[PDB]
Amino acid sequence: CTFLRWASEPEHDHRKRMGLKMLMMMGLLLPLVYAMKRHKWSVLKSRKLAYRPP
Amino acid sequence: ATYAQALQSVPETQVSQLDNGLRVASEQSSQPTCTVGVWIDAGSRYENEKNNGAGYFVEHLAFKGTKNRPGSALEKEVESMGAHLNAYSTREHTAYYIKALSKDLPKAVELLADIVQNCSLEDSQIEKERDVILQELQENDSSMRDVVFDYLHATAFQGTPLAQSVEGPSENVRKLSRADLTEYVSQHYKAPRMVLAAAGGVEHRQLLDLAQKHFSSLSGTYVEDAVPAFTPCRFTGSEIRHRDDALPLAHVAIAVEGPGWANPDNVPLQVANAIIGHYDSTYGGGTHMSSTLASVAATRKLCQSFQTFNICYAETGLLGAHFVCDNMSIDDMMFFLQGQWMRLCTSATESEVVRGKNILRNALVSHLDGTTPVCEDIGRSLLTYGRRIPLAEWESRIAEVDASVVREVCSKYFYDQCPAVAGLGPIEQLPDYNRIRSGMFWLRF
Repeated sequence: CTFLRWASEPEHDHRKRMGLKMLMMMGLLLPLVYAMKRHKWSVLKSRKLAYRPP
Repeated sequence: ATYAQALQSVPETQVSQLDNGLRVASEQSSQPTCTVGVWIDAGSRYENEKNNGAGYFVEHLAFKGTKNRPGSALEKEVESMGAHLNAYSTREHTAYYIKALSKDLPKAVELLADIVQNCSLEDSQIEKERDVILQELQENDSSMRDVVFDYLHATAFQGTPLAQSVEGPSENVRKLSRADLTEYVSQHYKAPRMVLAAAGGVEHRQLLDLAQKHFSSLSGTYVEDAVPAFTPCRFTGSEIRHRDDALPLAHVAIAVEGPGWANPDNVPLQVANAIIGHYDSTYGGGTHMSSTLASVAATRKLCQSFQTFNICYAETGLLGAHFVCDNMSIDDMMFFLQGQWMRLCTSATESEVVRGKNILRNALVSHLDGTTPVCEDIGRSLLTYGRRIPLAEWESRIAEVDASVVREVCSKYFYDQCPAVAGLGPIEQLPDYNRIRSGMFWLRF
């Protein structure tokens, strides 16, 4: 059964290996990119508007 | 007689110092007129929130009355010899100067002593003076240039005393009292921070001997112990936008943290500023002015009054531009003006640096024409620098700066530095602060 599973999915090893890397770097890119967004979007998030009609 | 020889002549600024602390400084050349004034070091910088605006009120009430000259009698004297007494109060310095004939010098110094020392500060004049300031506040509200620079100082030096306006919020002026003003006078109008100045037919010995027998009563001590110290200010790169579509034009001012008075980087930066230059719709130069931004503006009729500035306080200053354009030009101008700065930070050329040096030389020389500008220079220089900078030294510093120096100083002050933009009126095309900071760096570089 293991052999037949390998026959069906020869990439079974490499796929998983690739997935591992995708888990790590996207665990790294996702915060920093988010950290970038809040960085460049903070101007709008700290606007503190004011109204002064006559 | 070439330029250098004329610069050498440059009658000197002999400076003295009487015991109490007041330092006299005169500049006699030939003229029968004179401009004698004191330059007390005070302003909105030395003012807390509770009493913000006291200095303007004091300058208002200075000429109104004195213990010696009862009331408008002081005005009667000043107009008797035709003198033009005047006073200006910046954020750092507040000065009184009399423009009068040299023969009437003995009387003028006596008049200055009365105004700056024996001021009545009478309550009824305070009440009457209150209305004038409030109306003056509305007039300055209509001063669509001034409110922009006030917005600049408020949005750049937040929290610090520098953000405070000179006149003061229209709530301290409605709650001030003789007590508050008397503390301002006692804590600021003191001999060490006072520069008696004159220019014209004023012998330095005359100014010294008059100061000894008129101004020696000024004290140097400070009440119990309280000495108003110096509070360094911080440049918080920010943005303020007062969107008011009714206003026809859209004043915008953008500046970064420029140097202080002592920093020599003033000399190169000014040259760089002179590169950008100034323009008004009534100039006449048109699409032929050497300044690239001026040529573009005149070609496409973009702005109406753009002009650079170098507002420079003791420890920090504002360096940048202020442009007045219609609603659908700001987005373009913030592209060009910034696009100019980066050029100076990356590809300044000695060909234009020579032009900037010439413009700076002419500005310095022409500004020092007439007795009153000379007196202003003396009073301001003895405070900001501690000595009147001779024009020869200015020439030397201007000779030192070249293309490499201008590039380096612009990169050190302009490149990648957060601005302090401040809008007014129908500002909508005004790019968001993210865009303005984006323009502060060039991806080619």
